[PDB]
Amino acid sequence: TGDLINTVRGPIPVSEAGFTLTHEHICGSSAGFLRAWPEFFGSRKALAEKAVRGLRHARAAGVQTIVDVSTFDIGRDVRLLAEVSRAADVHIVAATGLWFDPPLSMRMRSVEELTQFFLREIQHGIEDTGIRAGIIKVATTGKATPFQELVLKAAARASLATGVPVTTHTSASQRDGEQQAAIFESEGLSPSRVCIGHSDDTDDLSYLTGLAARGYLVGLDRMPYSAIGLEGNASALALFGTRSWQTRALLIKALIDRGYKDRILVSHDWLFGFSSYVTNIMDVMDRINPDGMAFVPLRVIPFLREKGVPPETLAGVTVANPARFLSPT
Amino acid sequence: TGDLINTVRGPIPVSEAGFTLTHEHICGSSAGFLRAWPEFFGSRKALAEKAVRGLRHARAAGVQTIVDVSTFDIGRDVRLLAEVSRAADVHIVAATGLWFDPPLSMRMRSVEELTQFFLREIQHGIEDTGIRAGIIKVATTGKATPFQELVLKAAARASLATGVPVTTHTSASQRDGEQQAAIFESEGLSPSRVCIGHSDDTDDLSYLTGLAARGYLVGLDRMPYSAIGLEGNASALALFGTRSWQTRALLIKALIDRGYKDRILVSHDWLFGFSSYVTNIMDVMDRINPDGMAFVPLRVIPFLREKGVPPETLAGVTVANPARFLSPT
Ligand SMILES: [Co+2]
Ligand SMILES: [Co+2]
Ligand SMILES: [Co+2]
Ligand SMILES: [Co+2]
Repeated sequence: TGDLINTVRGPIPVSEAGFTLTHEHICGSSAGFLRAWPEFFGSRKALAEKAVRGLRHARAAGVQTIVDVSTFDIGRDVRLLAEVSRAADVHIVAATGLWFDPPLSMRMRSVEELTQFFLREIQHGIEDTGIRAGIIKVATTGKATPFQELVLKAAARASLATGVPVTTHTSASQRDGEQQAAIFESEGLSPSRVCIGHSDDTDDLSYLTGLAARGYLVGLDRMPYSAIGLEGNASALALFGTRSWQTRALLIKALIDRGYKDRILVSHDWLFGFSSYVTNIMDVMDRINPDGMAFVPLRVIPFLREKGVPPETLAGVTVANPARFLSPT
Repeated sequence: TGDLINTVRGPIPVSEAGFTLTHEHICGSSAGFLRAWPEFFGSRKALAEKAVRGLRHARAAGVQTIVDVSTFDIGRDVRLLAEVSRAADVHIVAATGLWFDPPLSMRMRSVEELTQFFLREIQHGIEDTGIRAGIIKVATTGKATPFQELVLKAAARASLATGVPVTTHTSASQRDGEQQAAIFESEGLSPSRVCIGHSDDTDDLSYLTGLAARGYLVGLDRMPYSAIGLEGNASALALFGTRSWQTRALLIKALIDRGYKDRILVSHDWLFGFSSYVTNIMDVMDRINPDGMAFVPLRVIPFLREKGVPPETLAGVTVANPARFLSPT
């Protein structure tokens, strides 16, 4: 009791977060896009309605909180998040940071300037809303670009000043987490403040246990993603991969079996609208996973239970781990 | 009489446009940036105040209208434009199109989809404001990227449907205008609907007269840009170049002397805030050209008069040419 986390509806006690999905999106887009071209999504109204239906379905399955890791350059619309959170009665934690599509006005900035931006979104509020970010999202796609090095350093500095955790996008097959770790540690950031994400995109347990041993949280966060049976769709293949959800879920058990139950975070990386990829990708996704953000509780958790993972362990992964991660520390 | 152009304050008669600067910016930024980080500019209030002071200075020097060619990805804020236009009593024509920093949500789009976006901003309104674009801005930096080819085609299609003109950013030293012309003509766009911009960044009159002969408008639109005396500043050198404003202004006379007075558009490419380049670039610019958008009437026009260009010719360049260009045709 006592510790608090910021959500799009204001502060909540850490203990009320409950079953928490730590890497999710209401909408995957671009800065200013929803404001300029809402018809891309049918309408803003239709997008909101779809998101509310989706979050209510997750809620029914026992999800109490999601962390929307959409940054500025993912086109995060905090007003939209607040609206859908209110209508579905599911907590949403918003993010600061930068993903891999920053515009020039961000790309030209120094580490000091980026630190000031991230601190603004955490301490003051996002835009003119007063809604405060509760996590910092960063990204590499292979070896960090020079700018990405600055972003990771600024994220470490903002985290040290505020206690808010850092979470990452990686190219997992390229083992980006090792370089990300080195950068964070060079700034004196504690590994317990960091989740190395998309770590279920690889079956390389040497890579994953190496990180877990050092105290990093390992994000197994793309559970429903698979293009099995859609191999003729090049764009779906490239984004989803050729590994089954069962293959992804097996990594949760693998890390538990190797003593790392306290180092695992589980999610879908789902969304309800998606403009930063090919047209109609959302329709393809909705066909692969009609359950959306209820997929983890409905399919993954029972799968693990049937493999013999104890209820206490599953509760520790889906409740205790997100709570420790999100609590400002 | 009769013909109309759309401005940020609504429709105006073409004949009231008067002395018009055809390539300008209130603020050079990025989509969503002003909303997310207004403190970059001191504040939104300070930016607006500076812009109002600047436009009032231009107005005093005889400027009646500017065309703000900031696109979505230049971080065009049409509400800001409306506010400053009202306060300074200077007409501002807003733009649609895409410059060279489009985010993924734009880069993934087809020619048909881009055409729909440009038509939305021209026919329906920008964002939720009802303010209609009166020009389409496009850009290459050397040979067009595959996406840039789509953008130029969509611009041609939107222009053919609405009569609104198209204006371009080029790498002038790379003679981009020739490829841009070929793309536009392949879509059946009339050259009289097109301005090939930043054409004063080169002294190549073979290139420029080639375009003018075909009926293109030639944009001599960076008049005050020079890093002479600032050669120790690498970023200023790269952006401003090493040619004097007099050297740029001489090209106006050159084209007049070769029979092309009706094919010339003159401007500054100035701005009052600038986040898409190095920090404090605005301070450097304000030192080089304290007159801002009054520089053309105060310095360039008298320079040309003193070289013997008749008043009637100068009036044709600064009034008649913009009127014919902007009138939907
Ligand atoms: Co990602
Ligand atoms: Co994601
Ligand atoms: Co330009
Ligand atoms: Co410009």
